[PDB]
Amino acid sequence: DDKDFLWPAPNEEQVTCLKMYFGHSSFKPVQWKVIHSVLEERRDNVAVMATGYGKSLCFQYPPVYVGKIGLVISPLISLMEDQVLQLKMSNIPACFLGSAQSENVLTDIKLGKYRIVYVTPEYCSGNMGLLQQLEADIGITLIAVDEAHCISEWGHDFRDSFRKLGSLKTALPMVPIVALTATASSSIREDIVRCLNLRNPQITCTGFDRPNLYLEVRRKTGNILQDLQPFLVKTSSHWEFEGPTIIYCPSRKMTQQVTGELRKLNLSCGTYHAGMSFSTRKDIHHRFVRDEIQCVIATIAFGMGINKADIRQVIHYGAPKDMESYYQEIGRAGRDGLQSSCHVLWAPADINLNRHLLTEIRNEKFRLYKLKMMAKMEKYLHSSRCRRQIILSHFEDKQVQKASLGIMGTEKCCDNCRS
Ligand SMILES: Cc1ncnc(C(=O)N2CCC3(CC2)OC[C@H](C)c2c3c(=O)n3nc(C4=CCOCC4)nc3n2CC(=O)Nc2ccc(C(F)(F)F)cc2Cl)c1O
Ligand SMILES: [Cl-]
Ligand SMILES: [Zn+2]
Repeated sequence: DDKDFLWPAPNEEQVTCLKMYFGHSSFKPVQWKVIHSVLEERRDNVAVMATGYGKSLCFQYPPVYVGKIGLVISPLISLMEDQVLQLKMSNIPACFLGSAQSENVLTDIKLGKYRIVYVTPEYCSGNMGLLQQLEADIGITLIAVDEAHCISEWGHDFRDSFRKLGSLKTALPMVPIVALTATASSSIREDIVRCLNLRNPQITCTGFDRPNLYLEVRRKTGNILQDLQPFLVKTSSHWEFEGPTIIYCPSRKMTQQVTGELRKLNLSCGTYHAGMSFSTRKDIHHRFVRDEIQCVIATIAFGMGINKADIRQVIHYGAPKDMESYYQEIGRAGRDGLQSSCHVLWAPADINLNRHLLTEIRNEKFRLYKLKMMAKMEKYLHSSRCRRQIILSHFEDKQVQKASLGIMGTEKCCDNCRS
């Protein structure tokens, strides 16, 4: 089941509701990440989706399941009308609220007859008083701002109508905003977060094929120089990686061991883990961005807010924590769009394939969740099937796989496609 790899597990009624109103059996990890964070954590989201495949469920499902109201702010008039119609046909009361439509629907919206109200930024700008009445009388499950990049003066498609959506978090400080956009740009994501006044927002990014990322899994010997010598070059009587490199290790001890071996080659490298100070980490982080140090030997702590476009190589030195961590970490490779490589150097020895520490966990559902993820992680590494297929099938909507067939079964896809 998909639900075996979701935390927390969707309850029977959440599944029932999904089948009845949307006609789906399962939530994809990103959808569930966004939906659960809206429902339980009431948490602001920036959800980047290259396309609209699986997009609508993220903002439509929560108000429908709680039976309250969801606001969808968008300038894409015709697509809002199409979704308003598909909702109506699914027995989900929905309307396009605008100045012309007001006389017809506004009383029914104030009375709580609608699950999902689509508005323009222009109309929402003029009616902050209304939304507060809906929050007071009904309770707003979420505000979805689509084409959220239009709030950025620095993007390709600016709209003055998005300026005033900065007020939403003043009018409705307890209501979560789900910002949606097709751009993976780090600076546009920064602009969206600032302009919409989002508070510690959840960042997801899906719909992308990432053809420039190559996937390989090889057995590690354990010996650190033998394992990593294939990744090094000899130039100017010294040693270095091909380009900017992150080596992710399962423990704080391994980051010290791996660095200590690369130190013996005078390789431009630096360590990052929890135990180090924030000044030395901000040095390591700033030296990486300015290309002063070529490698960062990292625990899971190094990752969020790197925003470095030209990471050429990610090495998992040891089996990843799980497919979730693995996905987040390799996704940091090749954000410039240029050819990068993602190699896992794994052994069954590795603590992240060691089932004993899950036989410790006395909380049954959480133990049995952790076992399934450790099992899913082993099944990926043990696989002789296409690695790109496994990761897209797990995390991405089934559309993304159709587009990525080109790269798949070719030299540049993965070790298993090279046959
Ligand atoms: C401030 C801040 N706060 C919180 N967290 C982070 C953070 O550290 N991260 C969040 C975002 C992040 C990377 C990690 O994690 C989710 C997925 C992961 C993801 C991410 C990402 O930053 N980007 N950027 C692209 C671009 C697409 C095309 O143009 C260039 C750029 N795509 C993604 N993807 C999808 C992907 O990479 N999906 C895939 C698709 C195929 C494969 C394949 F290799 F299996 F084929 C692997 C992955 Cl991960 C952060 O920085
Ligand atoms: Cl129904
Ligand atoms: Zn492949």
